[PDB]
Amino acid sequence: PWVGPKKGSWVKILRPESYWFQQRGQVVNVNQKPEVKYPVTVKFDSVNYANVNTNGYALWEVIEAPAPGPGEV
Amino acid sequence: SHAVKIYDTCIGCTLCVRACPTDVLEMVPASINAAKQVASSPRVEDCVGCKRCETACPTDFLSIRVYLQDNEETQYSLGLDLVDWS
Amino acid sequence: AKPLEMFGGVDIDLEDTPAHWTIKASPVLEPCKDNKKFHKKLKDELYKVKKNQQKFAEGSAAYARFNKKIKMIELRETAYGDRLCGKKDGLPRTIATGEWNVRGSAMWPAAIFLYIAGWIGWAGRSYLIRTNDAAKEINIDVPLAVTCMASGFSWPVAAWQEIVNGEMAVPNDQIHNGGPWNQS
Amino acid sequence: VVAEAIPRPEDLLDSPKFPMFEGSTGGYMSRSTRERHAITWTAKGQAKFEMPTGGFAIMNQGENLCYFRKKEQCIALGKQLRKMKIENYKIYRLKKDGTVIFMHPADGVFPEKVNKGRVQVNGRPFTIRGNPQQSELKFTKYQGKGYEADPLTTMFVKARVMAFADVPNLFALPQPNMDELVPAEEVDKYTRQEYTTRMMEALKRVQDDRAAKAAKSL
Amino acid sequence: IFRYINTTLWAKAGHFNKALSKGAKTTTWIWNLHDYAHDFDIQQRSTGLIARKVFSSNLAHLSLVFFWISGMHLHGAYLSNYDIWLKDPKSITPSSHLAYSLIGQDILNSYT
Amino acid sequence: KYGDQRKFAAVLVPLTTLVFPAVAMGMFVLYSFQEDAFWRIVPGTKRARELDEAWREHPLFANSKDPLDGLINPDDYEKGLEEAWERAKPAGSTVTVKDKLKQLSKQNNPHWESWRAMS
Amino acid sequence: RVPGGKRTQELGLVIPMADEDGLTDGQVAGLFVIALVVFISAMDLAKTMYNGINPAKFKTSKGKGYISPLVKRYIENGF
Ligand code: CLA
Ligand code: CLA
Ligand code: CLA
Ligand SMILES: CC1=C(/C=C/C(C)=C/C=C/C(C)=C/C=C/C=C(C)/C=C/C=C(C)/C=C/C2=C(C)CCCC2(C)C)C(C)(C)CCC1
Ligand SMILES: CC1=C(/C=C/C(C)=C/C=C/C(C)=C\C=C\C=C(C)\C=C\C=C(C)\C=C\C2=C(C)CCCC2(C)C)C(C)(C)CCC1
Ligand code: SF4
Ligand code: SF4
Repeated sequence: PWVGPKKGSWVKILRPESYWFQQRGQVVNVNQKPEVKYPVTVKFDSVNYANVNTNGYALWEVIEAPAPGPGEV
Repeated sequence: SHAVKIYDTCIGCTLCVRACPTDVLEMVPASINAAKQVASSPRVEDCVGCKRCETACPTDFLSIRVYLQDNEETQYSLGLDLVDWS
Repeated sequence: AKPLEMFGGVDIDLEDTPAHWTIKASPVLEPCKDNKKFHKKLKDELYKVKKNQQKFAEGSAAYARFNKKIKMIELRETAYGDRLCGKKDGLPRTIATGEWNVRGSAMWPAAIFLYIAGWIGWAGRSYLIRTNDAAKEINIDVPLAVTCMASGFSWPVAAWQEIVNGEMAVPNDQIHNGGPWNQS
Repeated sequence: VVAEAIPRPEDLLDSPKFPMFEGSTGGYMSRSTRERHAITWTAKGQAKFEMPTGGFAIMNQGENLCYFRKKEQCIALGKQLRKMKIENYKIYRLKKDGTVIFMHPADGVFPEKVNKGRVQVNGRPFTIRGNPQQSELKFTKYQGKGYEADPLTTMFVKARVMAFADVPNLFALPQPNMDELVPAEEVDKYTRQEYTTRMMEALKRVQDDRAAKAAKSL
Repeated sequence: IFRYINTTLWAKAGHFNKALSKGAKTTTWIWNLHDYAHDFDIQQRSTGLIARKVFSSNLAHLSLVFFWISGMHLHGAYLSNYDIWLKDPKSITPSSHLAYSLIGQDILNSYT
Repeated sequence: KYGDQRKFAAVLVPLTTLVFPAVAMGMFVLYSFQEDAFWRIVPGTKRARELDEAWREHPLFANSKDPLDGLINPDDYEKGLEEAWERAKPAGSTVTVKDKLKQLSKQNNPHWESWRAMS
Repeated sequence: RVPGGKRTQELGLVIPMADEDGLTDGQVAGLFVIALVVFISAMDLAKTMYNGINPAKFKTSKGKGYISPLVKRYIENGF
């Protein structure tokens, strides 16, 4: 039984200290081990100050938002 | 001495350990990430405070955070060479 | 009781009529064509430029260019005659009361600039919306760029139609609000 | 792991373990400092390297030994050696008395390599934003050090933050009766377990009085 | 030999440095591109390219200095009062530099 | 005469702008080498420890530093928490409230206020 | 006096000086006595502020403390 958002599905970030808070990014993969605290891996078009466009988030920090659309983060 | 804390968001990069110039950080086994390892700071008394570990950390916000404490400086945290405090 | 001396020099209208709401009724100002300071300043300009002109040869090109400058100065003197200038400086003033019907009013330049500035901003926003990529910002898609630049003329209508139809703004819950201020 | 017998640098003049190095003014300042750090390693060929204190050096085909004032210089030289595929280098801190403390490969395994028996020191079990607010821990153990709070304290203050926003349902603390309480401390009735029963009954009386008073014009 | 002198890299800004190959993700990329422009040492390819770049850039700058000298010479021949200065240098200030009569800039030219 | 106050100045000005400042600077550099020097801002002074212990000896301020101070009946709070966790305990989970709180209180920060070891 | 500034010279502004003394030496000494009193009291206050409150006084100091009857009312009137 798959857990978390599907691969390639857009999710809105709910981590307040994240550089992409309330932004959206494609789900690269979700780790299926229940022991992993932050299994969801999300990649973004906008890099942060460390020039990193991907990060691993918790299961409770992604809400499966729709596609961004024209001129929308 | 400063205060170097490691948070759960660590993904076992080992980059923070490699970037530390005074061997403050080390890798310990854990079970909260796919790498089965998290960083630790057992020797922050040798932490000068260069924050290279924070530069090297790739998590969204640093899984390793160095808190500067200037009213706390020791001879090791200041990198004293000409002068000994022991 | 002589408001000039009561208030240390400044004078007050003392009359409550709508006909004095125009800038032209102000006692500080005066039409430039009948102001002594205006005459003296532009006469001094003419005198200085003419004195510079005599220093050169009669048949030189510099003499002709100074004649052209003198004609420009006299044209400026006659053109600013209807413009309002203060009764003590002689320098013509710019009207910023929204009069729309006085010499030197700021309404016409404001309207022109606001139109063209909205045009520039709308063209840039349209190009950014239609090129949702960083590669298109360093290597400009020139045909699309000039298409948006030409299309920007209808900004005062298209922008409002986007404002009311929910296509300009975005809810705060879709963009990064800012740094966290709490959690514990 | 067995610590070596690194002698004090002022007593090991002219040792065969010293690499051929040019020698500069950047070395440790004697006559003012007594704490020295020593790094030893075994090389395979006399490959030239750079001393952390200015000037270049040539290793020995066998054992090597260098003395430095700071651990940072020893670690810099250790990284430089490790770039040359030279492992098995150990860094010691020499106390003024001559005590040898084994520092860098503390458990014999380099810190970037996971080794069993290690425990996450200074670990915090939440995201960095999960730290409690500094304002909440005023005049407690963590007065200006909210990042040092144990996770139980963080959860407790988080629950307090959650609670102290539903203002209408809060319980105002009763005003103490200073004039008629407050006898000499020797004047007490003991019965500690009865004192909590007295707390229960007194607070029940206070709440009943408050409800009765509120149900007059509300 | 010269068949490799191609314009294909003109559009590809930042080609010379391998740290700029990731693309202009941020505005720092622009400043880095301008900063590494003449840093031939850190740019891509072997040491021979460093020598070629250094020598050819020296020649290009020398051409630039020659162009500046040529501009000064043409200003002196066609935009100057060097004739009357030759005839009477103690009464004529040197001037090979005019200003157009725009926005009243005519006030900058003075009697020489 | 309008002067005759300079008799006071010729003593006071040299005194308060030379003798007092020099004595103050010497006394300050002497005070800098006391074990009590700047005991309110400099960590690890003896007087700071004595003041903290004196505060802790007061009956009102005994359990003042505890962030969890306030629970009138901590046994009731713990019992209610245990009851609420029992109804929400996931399947055959083996964690109790008591040891969970005990291990959530015990963290590992050896280098926190280690300056309380010299004075 | 050698004046500076345009206005002093062009208006003739002058600075009169009393030919008398102002205050006699006795008055200055009378002021200095109270200044010394302020000085002693200020040194004492600086000492007290430097040392701060001593909570452990109830173990050694005599008496039993005192809360004024208005201070109790202010305690129980609220905050
Ligand atoms: C002729 C000389 C001159 C020059 C060189 C400038 C230069 C400038 N003006 Mg400007 N201005 C001038 C005359 C001039 N002004 C006159 C005569 C007026 C009338 C009083 C104004 C009124 C004016 C305003 C009201 C604003 C400027 C702004 C600006 C700056 C941004 C340029 C721009 O539009 O970017 C291109 C435009 C964009 C990238 C975004 C679009 C923004 C513009 C203002 C369109 C807004 C239209 C909107 C629907 C109506 C707004 C109503 C109200 C908020 C004013 C720029 C430095 C802006 C500024 O400084 O912002 C910090 C600004 O907001 N100007
Ligand atoms: C023969 C002279 C010469 C040569 C060949 C070089 C060559 C070099 N220098 Mg160098 N330098 C020189 C003189 C020279 N320099 C002088 C005189 C100074 C003292 C100021 C410096 C200070 C200097 C520093 C601090 C650095 C270099 C660096 C470099 C290297 C890369 C330069 C680069 O990419 O910049 C690209 C070119 C520019 C960014 C030019 C921008 C324009 C300048 C900065 C502003 C000039 C303003 C202008 C004069 C006024 C404008 C007019 C106004 C009215 C508008 C390159 C090897 C850099 C390096 O990494 O070396 C390896 C480096 O960090 N140089
Ligand atoms: C704000 C307080 C203050 C200040 C800044 C001054 C300033 C001055 N007084 Mg003075 N004075 C004051 C109060 C003050 N007076 C009072 C209240 C008296 C009456 C006792 C006098 C009696 C007095 C005499 C008799 C003479 C001066 C003189 C002087 C001058 C030389 C400084 C000196 O040696 O004074 C010495 C003055 C004293 C020792 C009296 C006590 C000084 C005050 C009360 C202490 C205030 C300190 C203040 C709280 C700052 C403390 C912190 C500091 C370390 C930064 C100088 C302009 C001399 C001079 O040349 O005048 C023309 C002089 O002959 N004063
Ligand atoms: C001609 C004319 C006109 C027109 C005009 C116009 C149209 C103009 C435009 C103009 C423009 C269009 C301009 C623009 C400008 C821009 C600018 C000028 C920019 C600037 C920038 C800056 C300033 C920067 C800033 C910053 C940042 C980046 C961020 C951070 C902060 C800071 C601030 C640093 C009119 C008719 C009216 C009148 C007559 C004359
Ligand atoms: C009349 C007059 C006056 C007054 C004025 C006023 C009072 C004004 C106001 C104004 C205002 C009160 C405004 C407001 C606004 C708000 C808002 C909210 C806005 C917004 C905007 C926007 C949103 C824009 C957008 C855009 C466009 C449209 C184009 C470009 C691009 C963009 C996107 C930017 C004066 C006194 C001066 C003088 C006389 C005349
Ligand atoms: S660099 Fe950051 S994420 Fe990587 S191991 Fe170190 S602390 Fe963890
Ligand atoms: S701040 Fe520097 S010395 Fe301290 S742990 Fe980080 S990298 Fe190591």
